[PDB]
Amino acid sequence: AFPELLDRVGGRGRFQLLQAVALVTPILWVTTQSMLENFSAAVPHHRCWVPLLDNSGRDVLLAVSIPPGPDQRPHQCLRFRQPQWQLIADTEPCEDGWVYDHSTFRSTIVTTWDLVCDSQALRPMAQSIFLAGILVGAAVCGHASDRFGRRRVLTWSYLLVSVSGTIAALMPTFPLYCLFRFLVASAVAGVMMNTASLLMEWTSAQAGPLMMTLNALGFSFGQVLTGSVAYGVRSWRMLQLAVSAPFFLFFVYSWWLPESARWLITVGRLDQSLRELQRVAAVNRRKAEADTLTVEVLRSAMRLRTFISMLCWFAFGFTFFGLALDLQALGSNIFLLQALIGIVDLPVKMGSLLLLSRLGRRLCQASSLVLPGLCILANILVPREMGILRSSLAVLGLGSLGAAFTCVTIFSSELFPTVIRMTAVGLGQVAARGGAMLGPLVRLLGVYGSWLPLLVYGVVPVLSGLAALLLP
Ligand SMILES: O=c1[nH]c(=O)c2[nH]c(=O)[nH]c2[nH]1
Repeated sequence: AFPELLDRVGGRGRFQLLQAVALVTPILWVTTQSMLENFSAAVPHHRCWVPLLDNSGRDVLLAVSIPPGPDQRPHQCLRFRQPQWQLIADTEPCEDGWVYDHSTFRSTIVTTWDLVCDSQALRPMAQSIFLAGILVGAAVCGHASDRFGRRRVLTWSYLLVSVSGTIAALMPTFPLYCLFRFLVASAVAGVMMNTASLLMEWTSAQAGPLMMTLNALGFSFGQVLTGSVAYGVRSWRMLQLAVSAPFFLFFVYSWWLPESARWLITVGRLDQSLRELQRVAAVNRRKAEADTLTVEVLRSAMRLRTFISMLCWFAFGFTFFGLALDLQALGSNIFLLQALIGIVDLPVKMGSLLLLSRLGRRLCQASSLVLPGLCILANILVPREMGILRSSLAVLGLGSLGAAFTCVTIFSSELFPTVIRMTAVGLGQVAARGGAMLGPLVRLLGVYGSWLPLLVYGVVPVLSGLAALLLP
């Protein structure tokens, strides 16, 4: 009977726009704190420290000091014991530390804590820890919004994000940085889930398309904001502080947003719900039917397809979050990538959905997975002679892959008895945030050929899309 009360008090109107913008704005920085593991932990070119060079023909000393490496570059993990002046066998690893290339990045975490050479596996583990934090935070926060309300949890998660992000930029050792990033990720997941729920509840029966489109648009613009901010600040200690500073002001101004009315009814807090409904009525300027709200009215108010959807969600999350955090090795000009993903995401998603919806829902679902799979797979075949083709295909593939997040949510998830769609979207998202755990760990397979990670990241979505055609 709550929709009757909502229609009595409003619907569309003015408040549902102000609240919408005030909740969409943090999504950009939420995206920023997730893809920030791309300009902070960036690996520049590194070499062994030499006593002859860098104080106690420069090319001649470079040749006589470091043995040549395989990839037409000086070796990054070995050094001559003595200057081999025979050059106009016995090699030994560094102890004096490495020297880095300070031309684009002033200081990275790899620069700070020397996560190179033997200690290489640690870098693709920070993102796995972050995704574990997101998964745990999303799992725990589910049974947290039924006892503590829904508006309070949002404010406390904003404060937690701000405090943990600020503190993490002041740690002197790696494990504490990983722990604070874990906390940041959990709080961010809580923020995202609560924002989605609060957007869903307060609006009318038209909640489906508009708000779920606005959330995706917020993520897409958050990508561009990440790119811009990264272009702005270059140091890594000054990047985390600059990114996490706004969240305190967000916690400050989110202290006045009306709490969800539907939840207050189910718990018996009738007086607060009545006051909240009256204030939204005053804001919406529909102070005509609010008289009928006289408390007594509210007192009286008080298996194949699941497998396929789970597989699609797992493939999307796995490949996307295992391939969207390594744009450094995918091309060049890292600031133009990660800032062209959303610009190639929104138009492609509107156009592809518009052109494909008419042909069929299953056709659109399958076509949104095999196409990016081949798009990614064709990247390894083309040579490095042309870089524009080396970069365009991957960008297009990632943009099309991002369209699956919308295609398998709004047009899909109806593959069920059709009672209500919120019983399956959460279960599908369980895999997504569980599969991205098993993501960047694939990049640990850089040894034993470098084409294997890309081959896997291309094969998995292709197989998922091909199997999606086997619904009957
Ligand atoms: O691969 C993803 N996993 C998620 O858990 C998630 N959440 C979100 O908003 N976008 C995505 N993408």
